[PDB]
Amino acid sequence: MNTPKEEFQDWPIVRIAAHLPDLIVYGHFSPERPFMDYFDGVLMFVDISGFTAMTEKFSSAMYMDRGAEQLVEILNYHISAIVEKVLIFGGDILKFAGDALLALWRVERKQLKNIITVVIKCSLEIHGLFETLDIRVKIGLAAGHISMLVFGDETHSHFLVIGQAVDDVRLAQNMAQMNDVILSPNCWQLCDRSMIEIESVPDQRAVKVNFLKPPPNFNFDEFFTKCTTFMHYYPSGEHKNLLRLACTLKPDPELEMSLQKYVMESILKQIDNKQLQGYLSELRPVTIVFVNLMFEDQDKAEEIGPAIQDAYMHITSVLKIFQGQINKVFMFDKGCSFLCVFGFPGEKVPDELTHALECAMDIFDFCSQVHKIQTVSIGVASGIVFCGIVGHTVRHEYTVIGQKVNLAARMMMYYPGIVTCDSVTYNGSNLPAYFFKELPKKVMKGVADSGPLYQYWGRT
Amino acid sequence: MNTPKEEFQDWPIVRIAAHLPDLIVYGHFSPERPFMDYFDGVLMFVDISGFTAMTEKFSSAMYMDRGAEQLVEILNYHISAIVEKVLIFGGDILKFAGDALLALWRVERKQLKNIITVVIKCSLEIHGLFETLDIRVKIGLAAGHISMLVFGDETHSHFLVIGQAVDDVRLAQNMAQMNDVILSPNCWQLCDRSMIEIESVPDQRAVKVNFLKPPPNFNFDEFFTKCTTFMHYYPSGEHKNLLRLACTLKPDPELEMSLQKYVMESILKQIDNKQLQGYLSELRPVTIVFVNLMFEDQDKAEEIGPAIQDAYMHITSVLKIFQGQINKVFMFDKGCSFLCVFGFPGEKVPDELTHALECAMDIFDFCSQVHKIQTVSIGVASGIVFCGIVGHTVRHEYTVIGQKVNLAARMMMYYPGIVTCDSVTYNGSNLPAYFFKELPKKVMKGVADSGPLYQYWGRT
Amino acid sequence: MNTPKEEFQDWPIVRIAAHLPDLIVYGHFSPERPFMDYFDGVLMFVDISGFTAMTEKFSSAMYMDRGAEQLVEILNYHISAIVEKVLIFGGDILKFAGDALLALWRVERKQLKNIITVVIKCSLEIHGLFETLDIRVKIGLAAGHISMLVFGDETHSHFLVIGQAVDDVRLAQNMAQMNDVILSPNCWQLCDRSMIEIESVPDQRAVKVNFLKPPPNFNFDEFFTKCTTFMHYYPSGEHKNLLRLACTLKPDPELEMSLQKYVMESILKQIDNKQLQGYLSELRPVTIVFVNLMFEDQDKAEEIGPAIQDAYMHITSVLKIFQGQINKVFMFDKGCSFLCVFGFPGEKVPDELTHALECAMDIFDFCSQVHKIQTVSIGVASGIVFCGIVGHTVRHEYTVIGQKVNLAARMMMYYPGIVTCDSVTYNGSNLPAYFFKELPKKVMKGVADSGPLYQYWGRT
Ligand SMILES: [Cl-]
Ligand SMILES: [Cl-]
Ligand SMILES: [Cl-]
Ligand SMILES: [Cl-]
Ligand SMILES: [Cl-]
Ligand SMILES: [Cl-]
Ligand SMILES: [Mg+2]
Ligand SMILES: [Mg+2]
Ligand SMILES: [Mg+2]
Repeated sequence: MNTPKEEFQDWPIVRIAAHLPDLIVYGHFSPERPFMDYFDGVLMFVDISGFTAMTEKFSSAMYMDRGAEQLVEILNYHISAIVEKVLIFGGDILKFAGDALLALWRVERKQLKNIITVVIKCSLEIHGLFETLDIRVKIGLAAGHISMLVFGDETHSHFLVIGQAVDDVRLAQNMAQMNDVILSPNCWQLCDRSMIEIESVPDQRAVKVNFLKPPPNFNFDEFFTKCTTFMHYYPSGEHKNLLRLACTLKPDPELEMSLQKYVMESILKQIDNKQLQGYLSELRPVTIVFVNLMFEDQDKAEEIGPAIQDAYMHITSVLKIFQGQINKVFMFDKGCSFLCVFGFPGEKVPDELTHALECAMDIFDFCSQVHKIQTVSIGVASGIVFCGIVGHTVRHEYTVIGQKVNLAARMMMYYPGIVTCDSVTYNGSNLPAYFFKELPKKVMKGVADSGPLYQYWGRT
Repeated sequence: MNTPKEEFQDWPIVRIAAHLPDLIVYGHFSPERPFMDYFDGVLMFVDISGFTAMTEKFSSAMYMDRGAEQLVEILNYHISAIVEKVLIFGGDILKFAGDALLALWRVERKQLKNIITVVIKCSLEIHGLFETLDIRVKIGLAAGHISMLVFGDETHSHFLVIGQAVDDVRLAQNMAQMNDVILSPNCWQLCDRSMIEIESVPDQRAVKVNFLKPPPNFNFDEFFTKCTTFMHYYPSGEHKNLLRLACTLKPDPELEMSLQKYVMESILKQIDNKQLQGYLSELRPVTIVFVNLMFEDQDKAEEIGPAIQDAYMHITSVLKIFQGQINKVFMFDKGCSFLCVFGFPGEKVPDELTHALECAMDIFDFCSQVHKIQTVSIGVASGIVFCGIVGHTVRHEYTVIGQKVNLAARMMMYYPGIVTCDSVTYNGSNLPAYFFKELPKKVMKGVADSGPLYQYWGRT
Repeated sequence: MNTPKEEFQDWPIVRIAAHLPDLIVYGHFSPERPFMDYFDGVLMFVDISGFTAMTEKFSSAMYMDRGAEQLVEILNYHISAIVEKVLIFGGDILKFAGDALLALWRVERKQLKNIITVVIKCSLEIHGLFETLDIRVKIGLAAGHISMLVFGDETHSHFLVIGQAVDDVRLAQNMAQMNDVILSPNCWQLCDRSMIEIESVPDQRAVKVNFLKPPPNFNFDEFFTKCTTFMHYYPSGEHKNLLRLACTLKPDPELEMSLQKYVMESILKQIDNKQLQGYLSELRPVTIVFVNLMFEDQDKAEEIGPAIQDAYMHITSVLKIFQGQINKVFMFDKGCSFLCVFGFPGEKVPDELTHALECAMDIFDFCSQVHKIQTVSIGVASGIVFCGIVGHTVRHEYTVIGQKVNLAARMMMYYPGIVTCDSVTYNGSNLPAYFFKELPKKVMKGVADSGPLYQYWGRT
């Protein structure tokens, strides 16, 4: 009797799970919203400098109208290799945002010290990969208490991580010079200082890794193996040749209903082989609406979670009206940021600019009154942005990359408490000039020369 | 000199052969119609109870408009595993019909007794697979003389199996309680009774398998191996890692011309990569026209074969006019049944209901006069039905599943000799009310409450 | 720590490289046009007789409108096996043209004698493959100096090989009887005559291979292994299981920009998953415009290269206006031939016939005045031709096959110095009858009975 080969089955549920971390796929938590969970772990925030600049160059005539295809290919070639390392070292990729990603090693408190060594080793191997293409890898690490919030409505779900370790990991990555691995103060306080050799960082308690200095009988493979005891989903035994246990998920309509809620419709269409793969990688003209909600205490999930859910319910209803979409949510700019996009697949519409502005104003008005929201800031920028699936075959997400994405984020940060827009949006909108105010030009982190910027004052 | 890997070649001919049994693929018989062949074997009829009910639930809002995709995924996950067992145990899957399938082990008369043991073992392993999802597997087995009929025209071919073993296998499966394996009387008469332990079945000569009771020196692998001598296409040697020898078929335009005639155009389009895969799995509104032809002796292929071919030639010409398609033909309801569908891919048309009724009347009028056809009955029902490819990658077919499919079949059986329709069809058709007669409500096997039923009396 | 499977990555650059020889993929030469390179090697020109005739038969009703699909499947089944042999024996496939291909073994002068033995062995194994389907394999071999010319503009590139060995290989193949391997005179002069047993060919210095007659201690595997020292891209070591080193190419935007210029837009669309695969294999009505440029010395690349580039620049600009495309360029008919097509994917347009004729006249007028071009001849024929991707998964190209392709080539050869057309083109064009002249019928190599032929005299 034969024992024939079992071909890998790429069921729709498996394809869906590529878009999500193990934290969600194997989380099986309540469908109630907001939902909050608390745990400890080590975070890694990896950023490829320089793709944002390459993006503009891939629109040029030398690319012969295949810029989007070339961009995604070269980006994914590099990001795939970073994803593989993270996964092989036992991490869970939580999210991609542009040319960066955030990974988590969730463990019990007693295991943080050892897992920090694992993650540093991983980081140094990732630093390794690229001595190549004007691009640099910067890595920030943090460790400690982490909260997760899941929010949404009956057909859409989103999650976010919250807390000091989350803020620290982004602060650490922002200090990295072009190839550094930076540890947060708490990470450094919890790590095995007898093996990790660091330099200090000016006016900073975070530190920079120089190298690992193992002791005499230390063997990293044996050490790693001990650490895998604490890794619930590390592929093993018959499945040790897989990059994710998620590749083995089996059809289950209840689970698939739950997971799909995290994924946008247009991506589900592709998964379901109802649209040609070529069409989700595009350089398309869009308007970014980058919404920031600041709270008194941005580390306190039980406080901020209800407020986020409240804001989300309104945000989603006005985006529906004005035809925009939430691409990503994350803690960023000392609060909760929503990266919204006007002109994604299926929503390229005339009067997009006007709509983006009216939507921004509405969200500003509403969110300003959610009582625990202290300040709302919204940046609106329009231009050609890369929209597509970034990552590895086994772990990837739809994201946006572009100078206008960065501009909208910087506007929102440098002009708090108001709705701002760039010149393209201003000049292209239907709206009368006196609905706007031309603003003082501010020198902004990583922004060459936006032309004039404006406040959208509204019909007031 | 290198000996490089030879990648599997999924030629169009191989993709076509997934849709057909070895009985056709390797049959090389005459293109003349009707064609009849006679042989012996063991039949297995496997039915998943409960998908028909799940179908209705996959239209509900909880499925977020991906019901067809979820349905097919969960169905195929389960059916694939059953197909694999059948194939590994040496069976030929003849046909899928909804959530059931029919498999054949063709052998010489002397080998029936041993092959029956093989098929029972297979059955018990399939019974095994599912202690899981409100779904149960019921299996009926028969053994003896079998006839095959091939019928059609110059561009379409169909086949069917005929005879007492064929009737017995469906009778046996209809008696199975929710997880039973039932043997037909003749199967029980031919089997190795010294190993097969059974309970009797009330008012029935068919029996129920409890277990296999092998003798002392018996080894099933060694036994199976002896049995493989009689299996012409059992994958072996270099190809022992394949589920079907058909996976090795090589391009051959003559053979492909012959095989394609069995496959619908829309499926050939997909095979030929002229349509997105996503589009053949759908929950779509259709009208089922279930045609039953009864003969004096439904086991006598040389009698009934010419009549079937005659009926087929007319059926296909009126379906062409009224825009319907034959989905399946099989012996069922004490005669030859044609499962016809209005509104398949490419044939969603306005006035579908009217057309389905006019077509039914025409077929009724014509087939009533084919002299060896004793009675014609036709049931017509309209609603949302699952249309898509069911089975395993290596062996699968386009089929329909739905409460309205079952209703049309039950109408045709419980209201013989006339054309009947359900309320949706009646209410939605163009036709005047006096073309119909409201009928007495009958309590019908596996039907909750159809609203009123009607006879289509016609313009008479 | 796991070492998980690395799935093959079919990046766009790898898919592009399937369409090109190693001569281009790994050539890294100047983007300046014309560019010329000089080297030595052995050429093999392999032709499948009989597909051109099968093409007409695949339009018949027996193929049930899947003729294009059946044709390509059976063609590629056979051509794939020939491609595999060529590649395993270390050859570079340069180009496909219809049902023929041209392969190169580039080596230093001292290695020609040994590599000729390798290529003969390959040839005899290819002769081997087909004792099968009215089809025969004819092979011509040549060896010596070869020149390469690359020509084009800022977004399109083409290459061609030039010289006596190039002319000899096509002459050798034209003398092959239905299964022969023929050596050019120079090939025979350079080969190891002590192992190669030949018959002479009447009124010819080329010879026919009967067999290899190795000496006593000769071992072909050991011999081949020595020869692989001279093969720069022979897959080896970890990659010895690959048919091409090109399957390992990694993303590189500079290289991809360069390579894509050789590939037509419609094929790039498919590579980029922006169109269903099914659509590039078609039997479509087209007009072939076969342009031949004769020079004084067709072996002298530094002479003819500037002229070809000049002609190309005009040809491409008028084809753009009249909506045609260059499918292939090669040395053929004692000069440089351009195989142009009106009605490819995306360019099916009304008044195609007229356009093809106006374009032909324009090209004739212009190219006649490029001073080193001695004579221009252009044949124009219209009919159903097979258009699609021919070859192996790892090495394939878009090409055309059809009786009208052959007719246009034969017209251009047998009616030099003028623009000619067939009856379909004449009868179907918009143009007045007196723009044409009916011509004497000539008996033409491999052409049954074109109806009348005409000169396109023009408005003169
Ligand atoms: Cl997050
Ligand atoms: Cl998000
Ligand atoms: Cl049947
Ligand atoms: Cl059927
Ligand atoms: Cl060439
Ligand atoms: Cl070419
Ligand atoms: Mg970045
Ligand atoms: Mg059923
Ligand atoms: Mg040829």
